[PDB]
Amino acid sequence: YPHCLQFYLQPPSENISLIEFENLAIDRVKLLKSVENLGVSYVKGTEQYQSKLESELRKLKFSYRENLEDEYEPRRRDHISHFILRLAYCQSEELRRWFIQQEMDLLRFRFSILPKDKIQDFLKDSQLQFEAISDEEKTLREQEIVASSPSLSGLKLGFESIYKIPFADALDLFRGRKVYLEDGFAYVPLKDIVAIILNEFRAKLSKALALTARSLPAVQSDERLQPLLNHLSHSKISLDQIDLLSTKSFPPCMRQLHKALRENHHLRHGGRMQYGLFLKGIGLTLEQALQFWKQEFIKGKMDPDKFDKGYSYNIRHSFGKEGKRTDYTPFSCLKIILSNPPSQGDYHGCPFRHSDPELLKQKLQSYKISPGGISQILDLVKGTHYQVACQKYFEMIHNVDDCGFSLNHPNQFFCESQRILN
Amino acid sequence: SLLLLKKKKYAALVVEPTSDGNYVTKQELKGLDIVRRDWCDLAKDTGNFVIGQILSDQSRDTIVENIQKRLIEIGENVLNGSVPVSQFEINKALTKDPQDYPDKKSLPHVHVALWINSQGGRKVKAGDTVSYVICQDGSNLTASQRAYAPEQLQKQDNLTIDTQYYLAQQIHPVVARICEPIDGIDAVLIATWLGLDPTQFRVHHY
Amino acid sequence: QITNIAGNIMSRTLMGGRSERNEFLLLHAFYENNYIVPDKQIAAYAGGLVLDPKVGFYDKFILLLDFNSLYPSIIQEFNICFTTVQRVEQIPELPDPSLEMGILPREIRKLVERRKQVKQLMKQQDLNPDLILQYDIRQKALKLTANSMYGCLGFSYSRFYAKPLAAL
DNA sequence: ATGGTCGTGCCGCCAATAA
Ligand SMILES: Nc1ncnc2c1ncn2[C@H]1C[C@H](O)[C@@H](COP(=O)(O)OP(=O)(O)OP(=O)(O)O)O1
Ligand code: SF4
Ligand SMILES: [Mg+2]
Ligand SMILES: [Mg+2]
Repeated sequence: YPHCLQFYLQPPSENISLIEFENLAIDRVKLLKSVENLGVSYVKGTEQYQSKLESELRKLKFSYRENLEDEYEPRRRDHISHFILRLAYCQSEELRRWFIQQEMDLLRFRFSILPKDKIQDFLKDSQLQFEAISDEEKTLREQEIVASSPSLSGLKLGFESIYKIPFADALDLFRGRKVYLEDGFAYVPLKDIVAIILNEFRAKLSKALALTARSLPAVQSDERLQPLLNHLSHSKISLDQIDLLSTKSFPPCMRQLHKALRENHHLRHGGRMQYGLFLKGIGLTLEQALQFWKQEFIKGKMDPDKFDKGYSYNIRHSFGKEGKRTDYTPFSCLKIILSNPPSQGDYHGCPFRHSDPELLKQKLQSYKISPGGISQILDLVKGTHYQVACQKYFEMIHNVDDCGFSLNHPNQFFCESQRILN
Repeated sequence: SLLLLKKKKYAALVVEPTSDGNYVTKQELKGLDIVRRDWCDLAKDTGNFVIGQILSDQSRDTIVENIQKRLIEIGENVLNGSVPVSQFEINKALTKDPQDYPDKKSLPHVHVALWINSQGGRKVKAGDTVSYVICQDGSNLTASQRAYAPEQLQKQDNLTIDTQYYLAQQIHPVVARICEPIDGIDAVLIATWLGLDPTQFRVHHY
Repeated sequence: QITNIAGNIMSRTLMGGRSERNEFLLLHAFYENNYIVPDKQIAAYAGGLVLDPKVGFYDKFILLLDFNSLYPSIIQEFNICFTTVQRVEQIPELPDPSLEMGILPREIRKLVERRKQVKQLMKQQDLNPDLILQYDIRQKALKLTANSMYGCLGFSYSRFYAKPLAAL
């Protein structure tokens, strides 16, 4: 009922539309990502931090200060959002800690904004069994508490209330002889109760995350939820334009390989070698090549250790930095046509040869190729004239009558394309 | 009933007659990972339980549920720490003298052998066996370079048992190789049951 | 018992090793029949065949048929011996069946017969549980002694090295 | 100081030839 901060238990039972299902997940992801920026760029006590975080919480329709009754909608929004996001960030151990840290930070912020006097009811509304002490009891034990106080300076027992807790729940405190124990009950200042509340929330959150992961295969059976569970961590020459080149200058084979890497977040050995050598051919160095491959493989939900000890050696050797130290030339188009035929699960090879016309037709169609050009390319392919067909593809996508060169190497394709484009 | 895995690898029940047409059954193994000395006792016991369940006369439905329950219990108990230290030992025999190994860095058992020679008493020579356990050191080296002696764990303080290694490289491979010919069980299912991350083993396509 | 079978010194028996026992056994066998032995010194051939299995689970009954003392039986059957088989990676041809038995099969027959004698005692009813294990160890040791005679034929440092015999 | 056949876990190494 205090919908402005809530220990997340009792999963909901309402039903919602799928559009709202995706909107809640994306909004929660956005807010939780911005919590990272606010916690990194600033410090935990400035007024600007509070102002920015509360303004963003207002922007995305999320619950804040309890003084205005019926904000039932933000309560429902947050309640559904946490549980929907529990399914995604429970897979990899690099994401569970990221979820827990920022959710604890958000709960700390929400706790710091409770005015002064609605805290007591909340403690009973979260199954915590805590208590307060009256003024006469505070005066009775004033000297005892201030003597039992931590390195906190001064004897002045301020207006901050003192809370009464079972001793077993204050393990982190009485171990260091920093609180007062009487009749099996610990007395704590209001400052230190935040630590125990967050520490007790963390264990329950981790237990809930673990118990959801092992019963999550049953939920993957639904075909409508696959994009959500796998794309919440999805998304001279530099790194930040290669995608554009995929549409503009790459030949169909290497464009297909780039699309495969973008979508599946993995590639087989033949595609790896071919694309890596071409990508060296365009001009990349070792550092950004390693950056590119590791960035494309981490999105496959694998930690950097596996990539570093598995693929880094081959990637480095491709450029000639280990072994005989031999630098290699990108594959000639003839070997792409004739060597290492593709199989199931593989995307390498020449599309104009290995792909059947019943697939090559829509492969041309998806690339905005004119139907007359499509028919001409199909006729050329049927005649086993592949290079001239690839040249015709280049002319059609470049809007020129004749290219002016003989093509035998995809790097030549890229260089000729960039000669006129740039 | 016979489970044949590969060449020189099969488990079976042998029929022993007693009298008047009555016969008992005795479990026998040939070539499995449970009969070798280079695997921890934990993985061998789990594999023995799985073999005993598969070769039983029960319906094929009940055995999968029993395996799931037992694997969940193992996954909880390993992280809980209720299993004694002595069941985390791996025993390997030495062929040449420990000082003669050129690849001493990359082999765990010889690494333990040089230590036990260099500080201890009785010197281990060719033909002797060495027991080693993989523990957490915190220096961010590979698993094969983090071998420690059985007595090196109960004496020092900074070391603790590496549950990830024994749960993803000791238990999982044995039960994955055993249940290959049977249907309904796969590597990803065992990974989820044990509480591991499925992303490493097979997955991939979204 | 092993030292009384091979004829070597008893102290060498307790140190293990299977080449020395075979060396002395063949030395006694050849010296008894008025021969001259070679002087002391101052994978390599095709092995067994394993069939392609059919991986999986079987609920029905399965028979398993096994040969008794395969390689010694082959040696006794085809009269495989140093004297009877010509030699110089090539498989020699089988010898003529009219010629009498050689030195090797007569000596391996005794080991086979001793193992068969031990198994008959093992067959007896109402035996002490420790006695049955002792007899099992005895028959295993005799089986290894019988099967090491074939292995010594392919040891490059043996006094009686002969690759073609093992190949055959 | 017996022979051979089979599988499982760690490492390093290689292909390439337009312009
Ligand atoms: N340790 C060994 N050394 C050399 N050859 C061996 C050894 N073990 C087995 N062999 C060879 C020779 C044997 O004739 C053959 C088959 O052995 P195996 O099946 O164990 O027994 P076996 O056929 O000699 O009879 P048995 O069943 O009576 O023990 O393999
Ligand atoms: S002809 Fe050569 S460059 Fe063109 S798509 Fe085929 S492999 Fe690529
Ligand atoms: Mg690989
Ligand atoms: Mg046999």
